Order: sequence, then C-alpha cells, then structure tokens
Amino acid sequence: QKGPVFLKEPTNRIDFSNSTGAEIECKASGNPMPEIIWIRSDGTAVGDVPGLRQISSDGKLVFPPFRAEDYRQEVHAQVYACLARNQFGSIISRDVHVRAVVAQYYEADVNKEHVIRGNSAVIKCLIPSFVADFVEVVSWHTDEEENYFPGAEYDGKYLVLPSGELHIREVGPEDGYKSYQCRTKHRLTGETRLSATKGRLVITEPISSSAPRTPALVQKPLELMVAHTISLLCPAQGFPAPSFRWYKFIEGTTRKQAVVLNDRVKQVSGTLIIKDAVVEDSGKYLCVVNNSVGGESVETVLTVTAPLSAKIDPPTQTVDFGRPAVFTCQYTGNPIKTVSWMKDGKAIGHSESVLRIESVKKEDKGMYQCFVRNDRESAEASAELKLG
Amino acid sequence: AYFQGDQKGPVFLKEPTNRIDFSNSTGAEIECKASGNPMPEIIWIRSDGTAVGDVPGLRQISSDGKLVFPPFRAEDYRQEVHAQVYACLARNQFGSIISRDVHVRAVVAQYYEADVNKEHVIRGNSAVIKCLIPSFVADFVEVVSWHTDEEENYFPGAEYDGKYLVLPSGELHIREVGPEDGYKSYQCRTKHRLTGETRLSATKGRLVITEPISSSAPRTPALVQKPLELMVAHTISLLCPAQGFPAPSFRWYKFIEGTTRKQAVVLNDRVKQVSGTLIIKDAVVEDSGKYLCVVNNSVGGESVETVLTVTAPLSAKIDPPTQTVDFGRPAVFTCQYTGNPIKTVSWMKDGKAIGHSESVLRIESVKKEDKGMYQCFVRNDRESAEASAELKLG
Ligand SMILES: *[C@@H]1O[C@H](CO)[C@@H](O[C@@H]2O[C@H](CO)[C@@H](O)[C@H](O)[C@H]2NC(C)=O)[C@H](O)[C@H]1NC(C)=O
Ligand SMILES: *[C@@H]1O[C@H](CO)[C@@H](O[C@@H]2O[C@H](CO)[C@@H](O)[C@H](O)[C@H]2NC(C)=O)[C@H](O)[C@H]1NC(C)=O
Ligand SMILES: *[C@@H]1O[C@H](CO)[C@@H](O[C@@H]2O[C@H](CO)[C@@H](O)[C@H](O)[C@H]2NC(C)=O)[C@H](O)[C@H]1NC(C)=O
Ligand SMILES: *[C@@]1(*)O[C@H](CO)[C@@H](O[C@@H]2O[C@H](CO)[C@@H](O)[C@H](O)[C@H]2NC(C)=O)[C@H](O)[C@H]1NC(C)=O
Repeated sequence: QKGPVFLKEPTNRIDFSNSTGAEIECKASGNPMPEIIWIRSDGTAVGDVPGLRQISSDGKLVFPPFRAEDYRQEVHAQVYACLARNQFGSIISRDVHVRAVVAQYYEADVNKEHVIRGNSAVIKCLIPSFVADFVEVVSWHTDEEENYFPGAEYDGKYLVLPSGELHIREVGPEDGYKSYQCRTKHRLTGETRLSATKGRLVITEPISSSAPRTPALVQKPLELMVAHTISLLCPAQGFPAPSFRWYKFIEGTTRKQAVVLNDRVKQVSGTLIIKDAVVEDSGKYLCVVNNSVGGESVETVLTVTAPLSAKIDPPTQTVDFGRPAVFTCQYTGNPIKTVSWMKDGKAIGHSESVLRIESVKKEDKGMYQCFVRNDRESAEASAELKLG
Repeated sequence: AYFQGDQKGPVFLKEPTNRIDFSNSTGAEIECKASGNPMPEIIWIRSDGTAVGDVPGLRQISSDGKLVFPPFRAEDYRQEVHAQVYACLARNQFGSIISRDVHVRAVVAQYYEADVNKEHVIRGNSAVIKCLIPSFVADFVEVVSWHTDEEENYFPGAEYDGKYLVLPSGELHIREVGPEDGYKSYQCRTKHRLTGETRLSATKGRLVITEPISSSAPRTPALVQKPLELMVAHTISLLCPAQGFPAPSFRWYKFIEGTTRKQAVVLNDRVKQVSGTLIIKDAVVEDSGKYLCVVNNSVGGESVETVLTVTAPLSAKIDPPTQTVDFGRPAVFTCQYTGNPIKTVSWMKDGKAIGHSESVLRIESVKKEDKGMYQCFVRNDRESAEASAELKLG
C-alpha cells in the first residue's frame, strides 16, 4: 500500500480569455491508484456547470470558451485546488487561482511631459489599472516615423526601458517638435494597439536655479523573478541638470552602500538597470540626486523572487504506538512568508517547519503535507505515516 | 568707549525665519536683531562660514541687521546670491552667536501650465481627477478650484450633490461614476503663491468609463504616495486609489509605532472618510504614523501603506541663561527643545562647532578659553531652532 503523491500539480495562476478557455491537469499516483477531486478553496468539491466548467478524465478541470453573457464570478473568478484520495489518505495540491477575462476594449494614452532643458525625460504609456495585469509595451514611435524597441539605446539618446518607459537623455528645445505613441500588447487576446493619444515634451528654459525635485508618487515595492531584468527609476528635475547616485541599505540597518556598476549592473542617467537578477539583489535602494543648489532622494524596495519547492524528510515512516513521529520540511525559494501543515487534506494549526507527534495513535496514520507560501506562490510536499 | 553693568553676551531678539521664498519682482527683507553688553555687532555669513559681501542691486546689508534683496531683472539672477542659505552672526567682546539657517530662494517669474488628462475608471467605482502641475513649479502652485464645460464650479469645503468633492490635497473626488459621467470635461484653476497669478489648465480632462463584464479584484497603482509632512493644525487627505468590479469597500488602519500590529482608524467629527479617502482635520503630532488602506470586493483585495508626519515648530531653550564657574569646577548646559521631528541636536562655542550632539553639555573643568557663548541647534529636514547661554569665569 502506498499513499497518494502528485505527479503534475496545477500551476498557481491561470488567466485566460473567454474565447480561449482553459484546461487544468492534475495527475497523482499511489497504490491503490488515487481518485482526483476538485474543490473550491472554501473546502467544497466542485460541480459541473454545463458550458463553463466540466471535470474530466482523469485530471482534469476544463473551462470551455464562453460568451460574455455566460460569465459567472463563482466559476470564473475562483481559487481551486486538487485533491487525490485513496484508502490510505488524501493530499491537496497548491491553490490554483482561476481568472477568466471577457475580452474588452481599452486604450493606452501618452500625455505631455514637462521638463527643464538639459534634464533627462521619461515618457510613460498610461495603461488603465484594470487591464494593466495583461497589457504591456512592445514599442515606441514618433510622428517622424521612428520606432524604438527594447534592447539598446538609440543614437545616444533614446532607450526603451525594461519597465516599458521611453527614456530620453538631455532634452533640448528641438525635442519639443516630436510627438510620441506606444504600442501595447494584451497577453490574453494577443491583440496589439497603438496608443489613443500621443504625448509631447514641453521644455522650460529656466532662469532661476532650483534644487532637484522628485514626484509625490513613487514606485511601491517591486517583486521581480530571478534571471529577469529590472530598471529602477529616479525621477528628478533640477537646474542645473543634476547628478544621480544609487545605494542599497545594508539589510535591516540604517547604513547604505554605493551600488557597484559593471557588465551586469548599469546606470543610464539616473535609471539603474540590473540584468540577470539573483535573490541577493533584493533590498532597499536609495537614489540620491544633487546639484549645486541642493539634493533630494527616493527609496525603492525590490524582492528578487525564486520558485518555491518543498520535500519532507522522511517521505514515509512506520512508527509504534505511542512513540514520537517527526517530519521535517525542507524548502527553497524567495520569499517565504509562511509554512503550514496538513493531515489528510485538513489544516492542523502548526506553522513551524518541523512537525512532531509526541506519541502516535490510530488516527495519526495518514498523509501529511508541508505547504510553503509567499504572496504570489505556493509549493507542497507530502509524506506518509504508517503504524507499527 | 563705554558701557555699564557686567558684560552680557549677545542674544537674538529677532531671529530671521527659515525659508524666505520670493519673486524677482518683490524682493526680500530679512532682519536680524540682537542684544548684549556691550551692544553686539551683526554680520551675515553664507552657510559655509564666510562673511557676505554686497552685490549692488542684488544683496545689500543695511541698518541695522538687515539683509535686503531688491527687486531685480531676470538677466541679473545670481545663484550665489539668490539660491543660498545664510546665517546671522552677532558678536561682542564677550562672545558670539549664529542664527538658525536662512534659506533664501529668489524665483524669476516664469510661464507654466497645468494639465488634466483622461481618467479611466470602472462604472460604479469612485474617481479622482488630478491637476498635473510641473514638478519645478509645484512648490509654489496649487489648486484653487475645479470647473466643468457645463459651467459648474467646485471649491474646497463641502461635497456637492453628494457627488463632487475638492480634496484638501487638490484632487477632485467623484463618487459612483456612471456612464452619464463621461459627457463632462474638467479644468483646474491654479494659483502661484509668489506672483499671486491665477491660471486655468492648458488641457481639460474627462472620465472614460468601462462597463466591465468580468469581475476584477481591486487593483491599486504602481506609483504610490511617498511619506508626507503636514504642519500641525492643518487638514490632510489620504487617498486609496483602487479600481475593482464589484465596486470595492475601503478600510483604514494605523500601525502601532514600531510593531507589525495595526488598529482601525476611528472615524468621527474630526476624522472622516469619503469613499476611500481619509480626511484628518486639525492635525496633531499624534496623528503621525504608518497608515494602511485595505481594499475589498467579493473577488479578493489589496492595500496601500502611507506614512504621515505632522510637524511642529522647533524652539530651543537653555538652562541657565548664564552661569559663573570657578576654575576646575564643571559647567553644565541643557537644551530643552519642542517640535516634530527632531532629527538632530548640535552645539557651538563662539560660532564654531564643538562636535557634541547630546542635549546636555558638560565641561569637566573650566579653563580660561572656555569663557564665552554656547549654542544648541535643533534641526529636522525643513527646519532649525537655536538657543544660547553664557558661561562666565569666577
Ligand atoms: C468572448 O467575448 C467577446 C467580447 O464580448 C466576444 O467577441 C465579440 O464578438 C462579436 C462577434 O461574435 C464581435 O462583433 C465583437 O467585436 C466582439 N466584441 C468585442 C468587444 O471584442 C467573443 O465571441 C466571446 N467569445 C466566445 C463567445 O467564444
Ligand atoms: C547630495 O544631496 C544629498 C541631499 O539629499 C546630501 O546628503 C545629505 O547630506 C546631509 C549632510 O550634509 C545629511 O545630513 C543627509 O541625511 C543626507 N541625505 C542622505 C541620507 O543622503 C549630500 O550631502 C549631497 N552631496 C554632497 C556631499 O554635496
Ligand atoms: C522679473 O522677471 C519677469 C520676467 O522676466 C519680469 O516680467 C516681465 O516684464 C516684461 C517687461 O519688463 C514683460 O514684457 C513680460 O511680459 C513680463 N513677463 C513675466 C513672465 O511676467 C519682471 O519685470 C522682472 N522683475 C523686475 C524687472 O523687477
Ligand atoms: C476584497 O479584497 C481584500 C484584500 O485584502 C480581501 O481582504 C483580505 O481580508 C482577509 C480577512 O481575513 C485577510 O485574510 C487578507 O489578508 C485581506 N488582505 C490581505 C491580502 O492581507 C478580501 O478577500 C476581498 N473581499 C472580501 C471583503 O472578503
């Protein structure tokens, strides 16, 4: 006899268009071979909604394409999980957050950017918050028919930044005779679109000096996957045109250290570009900006995320009554907000990485699971307790 | 050739203020006035320590503590005169004292324009139309009113038709946006505090309403409000921008200082909530803290932390005024400061820094050279305050 074990866990987030639908597969092994059950993560096994959700063979949670008119929050905006069960015990998979999106019109805008002659400028493509999870910038274009793409800086002046903005170096009066528009792509429909307004730089020739001034609204804490490229903006306008330096606070201290620039880590004006993120790049960054009148600064936190995995030591044990049983969950990833245990699909209230039963009983036989979580993600491991 | 009484060190009777901001057409008078026996000399220094020269037409030191910045032509701006922190230095035979810093900022009258763009919102949600003012005039310009193409006019104060509110921060708040709400275009009126000029936005904004089919948990934006410094006694509005379908609800908490624990904000007379916006009237220092907006809906939710500091004017005071001490007996000065934040304390003796940052100063054993004036300086980011005291030999 062997308890269930997942062979294929459903992914964590599945987002899809109503025209595309969604197959989600859950595969499990055991001896006897286990039954698969889908549940809402309110605990309840899920029904079939003809046309909308059909549990199939032998995973297998299918969402067929549907009409706007048949959208249903209860089915289509939902967190699910997979439950594999046999005589020996049950295991739950991680959560599967299901988001079906009815394909709808939107439009990105580019507005006027005001800047002091000689400063760098950042033109932003405005995307409404309710498509921003799905829409991203593919390219920039001007009325003079030039086209800018992510990659390298053009003519020492134009760079399309990782976060999709257009960065322009050393803005002069001649730069006001240009109008900019972005191209956006929606990842669920694959549709692309030119922005519905276009923006211009309005340049001031200043007479007075002015210390550097940064905006009221600042980038909130970023979460970036390992091996990805990151750009941190340091918006500032000053006269004379300022200098910019970046730091990282030593983690949990009030001290900071200059960022070192190389191959991998580059600074374009005041923008820090970090290629190939490793978890160690996480931290609290400070941009200090300066000219002969004075200085200002803004902070920006970054977490470099790494995918969770867990494994319990040992994968199985046979323990006498009422001797102790000990399970140790080992995991990998960044960040780890919590560790949680289950027994035959239910919670046990125990959030330390090591589980100890002091003296085993009849009812302790079954499957145990460690779940590790951070706010975008989860990983489970399972283990088997038998009675001597 | 002459004075009576014991010599008394100098002491400021009129301290110059901290920031004077002024247009090129107005100019600036800054007055420093001090006391002592005998009767002290007044010298203006730049805040690298050097005593300042006259620049005819620009900077003239006058009778009888007065630094004067006459009205001047654009062509005549000199950053060295016009963008500068000064101090007042007052001296007599007995000793010397330096005033708190005096940040001087002359600003040449220049054209700017505000803008108001398209705002995209889910029907049924609230919306916040913003007046985009250019960073480099934003210290001097702010919103005075909102106006519509159907000729309606909204002022700071009270809600209109329970629907439109001009937030104390200048944004126009609108409740429960409906499709009919897309046939309105909005402009801001802004006022420049140094020229007193008023203008309307160069561009007008509109609402673009999405009639959504799929549900969406609440979504907050990438860029969020950085830490805010509000003067005591002022009104404050904190925003929680979020769009969601259904229409989400909003709740405000405040963290217990230096813990991970929050408490619900208690809404009443003086603290109110419009949709997701928190309004704090008549701010006290105690209102300072880390605040958290939770936002919700049957699909899931989100949140935005914002830090508020309510600031209070800094003032310092030494105990005593003056003491006489025999040689090899210790002397003791204690600074009593009020205000919010204090970031730092420091000390000087006869205009020079002594490198000592604790509220109470102690000379272990008084020598000949220790006679004279001693000063505490208490500063934050935006402000400074000084105190003085007189040490005599017995
Ligand atoms: C999913 O929803 C979309 C949007 O409601 C449907 O697409 C519409 O299809 C009609 C023709 O069938 C077009 O004329 C419209 O242009 C589409 N609307 C928009 C705004 O995109 C789509 O067919 C639905 N998918 C299904 C039923 O499989
Ligand atoms: C560049 O600008 C910054 C102003 O933000 C200066 O850094 C500050 O320096 C003062 C002391 O002179 C400190 O008390 C502040 O805390 C500093 N801010 C921080 C934490 O960066 C800096 O002095 C300027 N560069 C120079 C040396 O001219
Ligand atoms: C301060 O500078 C402003 C701008 O240069 C001056 O105002 C201008 O005055 C000229 C004539 O003197 C006019 O043609 C402009 O239309 C004005 N423009 C602005 C921007 O107001 C002002 O006179 C200066 N202060 C002085 C000379 O005392
Ligand atoms: C609409 O969204 C918000 C997002 O927070 C949800 O509120 C969460 O409330 C539960 C209460 O037990 C907490 O576990 C969460 O921690 C809250 N927020 C977070 C991320 O910490 C809520 O799920 C949504 N709908 C409602 C009202 O239930």
